Amino acid sequence: HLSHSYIISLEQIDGFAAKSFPLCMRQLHKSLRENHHLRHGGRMQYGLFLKGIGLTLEQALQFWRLEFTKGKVDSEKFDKVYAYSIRHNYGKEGKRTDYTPYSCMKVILSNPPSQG
Amino acid sequence: TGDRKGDLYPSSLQFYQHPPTENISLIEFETFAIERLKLLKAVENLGVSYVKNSEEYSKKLELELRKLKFPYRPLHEEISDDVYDLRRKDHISHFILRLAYCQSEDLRRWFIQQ
Amino acid sequence: DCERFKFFCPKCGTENIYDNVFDGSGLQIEPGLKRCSKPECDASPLDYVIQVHNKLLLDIRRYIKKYYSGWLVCEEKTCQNRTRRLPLSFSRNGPICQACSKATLRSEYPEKALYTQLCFYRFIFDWDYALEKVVSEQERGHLKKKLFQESENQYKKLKSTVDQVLSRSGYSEVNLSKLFQ
Amino acid sequence: QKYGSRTNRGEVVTTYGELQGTTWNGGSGSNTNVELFTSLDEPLTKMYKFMFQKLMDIREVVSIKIEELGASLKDHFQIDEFTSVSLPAQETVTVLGQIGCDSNGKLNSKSVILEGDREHSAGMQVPVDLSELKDYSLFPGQVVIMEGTNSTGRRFVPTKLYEGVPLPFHQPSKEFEECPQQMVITACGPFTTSDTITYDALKDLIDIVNRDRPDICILLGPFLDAKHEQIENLQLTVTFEDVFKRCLKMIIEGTRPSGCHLVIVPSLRDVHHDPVYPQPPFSCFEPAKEDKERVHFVADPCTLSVNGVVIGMTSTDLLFHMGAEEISSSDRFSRILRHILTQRSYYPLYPPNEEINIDYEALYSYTPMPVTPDVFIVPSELRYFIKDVTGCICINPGRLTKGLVGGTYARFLVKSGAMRSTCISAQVVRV
RNA sequence: GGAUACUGC
Ligand code: SF4
Ligand SMILES: [Mg+2]
Ligand SMILES: [Zn+2]
Ligand SMILES: [Zn+2]
Repeated sequence: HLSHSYIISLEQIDGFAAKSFPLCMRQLHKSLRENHHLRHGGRMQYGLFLKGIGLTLEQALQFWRLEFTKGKVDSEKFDKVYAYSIRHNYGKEGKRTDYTPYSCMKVILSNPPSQG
Repeated sequence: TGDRKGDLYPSSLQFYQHPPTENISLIEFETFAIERLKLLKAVENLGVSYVKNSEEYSKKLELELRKLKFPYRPLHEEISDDVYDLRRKDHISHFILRLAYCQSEDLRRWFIQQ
Repeated sequence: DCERFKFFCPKCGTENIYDNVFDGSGLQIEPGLKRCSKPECDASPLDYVIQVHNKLLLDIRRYIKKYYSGWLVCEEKTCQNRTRRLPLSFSRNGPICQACSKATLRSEYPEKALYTQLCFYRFIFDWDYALEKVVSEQERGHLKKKLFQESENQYKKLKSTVDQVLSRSGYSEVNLSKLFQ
Repeated sequence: QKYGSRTNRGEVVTTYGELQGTTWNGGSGSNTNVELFTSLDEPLTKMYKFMFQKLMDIREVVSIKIEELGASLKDHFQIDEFTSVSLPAQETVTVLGQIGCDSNGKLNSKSVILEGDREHSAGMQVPVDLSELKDYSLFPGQVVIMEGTNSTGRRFVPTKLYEGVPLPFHQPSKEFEECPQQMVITACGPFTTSDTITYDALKDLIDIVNRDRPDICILLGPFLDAKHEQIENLQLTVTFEDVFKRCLKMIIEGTRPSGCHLVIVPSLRDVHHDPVYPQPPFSCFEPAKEDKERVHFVADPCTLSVNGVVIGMTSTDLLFHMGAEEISSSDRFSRILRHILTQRSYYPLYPPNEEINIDYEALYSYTPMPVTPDVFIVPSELRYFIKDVTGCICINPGRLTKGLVGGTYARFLVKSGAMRSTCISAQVVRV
């Protein structure tokens, strides 16, 4: 503990969800906080949106880790699986492209949601 | 060279190659560790605040080294006991901090920089 | 988790709890052993420093006795077996509790606890450390003058006792050869 | 008040050996040679770092104690093989172990367990059923060899309990054949009355020493009792070290006329000394140049050689500690003393009593009894006595002060090669 | 959400 010897914020995101978030993101956030888990489409959409608002790679990683850990899953499982997706949304791996946030046209014409 | 000294500390600057072999006290261990942590934190703060070639940087770093009693200036007199003590401090403290700053890559980088 | 130093005033008999070298803030800060905790009491514990020394030695004896009592408790919540006897049957983690035969016996008062208690008793009498770390700037200036030299000397003498005790503890020499190889 | 007006001054409360005159005289330590018994193991003569015991180290020390005593007993008894205590045994098997209590209370015949060593039993325990044993005497921490059967694999039933084997006595060299008989006065603390800090009993004893001029004076602690009512309630106006220094100065300077070798043994009740057993010698007092050769600051326990006579001594109240735990089938003190001698340790009780702090590495290194002592000084809160246990003269001189009233001391005469009658005479006398 | 591998039992 020698290194720790005396000699945008995640918390406000919820606040934003009250007013600024468009109804799509409001619904996604409500479901996420209700169940601490999102199917793939929701993960992609919400991750891209939180990238758009400005949540940095470290910030987004922390937020997703904290939110998913409550879903009764192993902590290491998150780094094993979802870390690559989170990195890719920010153009960190693979083709390494700064993927832009979904446009309303894409969201309307993107994968059609189903039950769940 | 009063009682238990030697040629173990010829020069002020050293590459910290040979680990210490002495038996020190727990109080000495803690004092040396904390003192060198203060020195390194002062180095980091002055590096952030000032340009390392600046005269303000040099003055403040000399003040900190004097306050914590670390070797910073040569002495063309001889190896005086007090000087020996200071050098011993430096040599042990460094390795103690090595033990403190080798667990994580981040920490390692920080240590190296300072 | 360390017990604080309890001293009963000889005059008024009120308990004084000491947890730091200095008490108060700003220019109203003075060493703890300068004035009694009872406003109506004018007795200065610094006057009865022989009694403070004796109480310190008695407390150190009490803590050493607690450590050497060697009380062990089972780590299992559903067993919590408490024994003085250390069994020779060991698992990889330590002594095996002979009540349930499935959990480890942990020391009720480990060596670290005693070491930290002695270090705390040294801390509550470390004038120089308190001045450098605990005390603020204006408070340090107010305390680094005369009118406190006698208190400083008495505090140094009291810290000498805890230092002497700690010098005899194996939890007081660090072999740097074993660390760096 | 009560002590100063006593009427039984000088009364001989107990006697043993050759009858002597009403007055005892010594050689003033003229032809006297006092040293620590030179055995294979080095003695405890300086402080050792303590307060750091690893449970593994305690396990190792206890296990090696059991193993070593069992090896000696196996060689002595020509036992073929030891068997694991825990394993079932339909036929009779010989098992080595140490006794203990299945609970935290005091041992009784229905709460006895035998714990084996690491070599033969992996440290496993087994309950013991003493229904088939006709005669026994067991205390916790006692290393025993038993023949028995374990039909259920869950309860060992001893049928024979092997007796203890004391160490051989010392064979003195002829260097001290021509030395005269030596007089030893032994006293144990407390030295002051419960309500005083003036050391009146100590002054009376010093007067007795100067009057009789003994060759050795063995003073056992406490010298500044921790249980003294003044000490506990913090009524002392001077530091503990100062009171102890005053007491030691009184003892040493007051004995100058007698020229008597002083042997000072610390006690666990010494409020000013390190609370650990084996206790290192006192080191806070530097005798003047004229008393350096006379004062011997020894450790607790101590094995002393006096012109070839081996005297064992301990300040610890061994008899009180073991009497509270010893269980027998049917003299109790003689049994406990024989147990101490046969276990070959100055503190064989495990777990110890609540009033003693034991560092087990130091216990292993400095509590083995080198030989069976010619005289064994064992002060106790129990009644004074002079007993002959297996040829060793065990002396309990009581304590110099018993509460508000004066206590007792002991005086004995020792000569190497006398008649085995190394103890010519011994007497417990009143102060 | 998908795709590519190959271990096990
Ligand atoms: S997808 Fe576009 S139009 Fe539909 S709710 Fe979200 S922001 Fe509004
Ligand atoms: Mg999935
Ligand atoms: Zn008061
Ligand atoms: Zn248990």
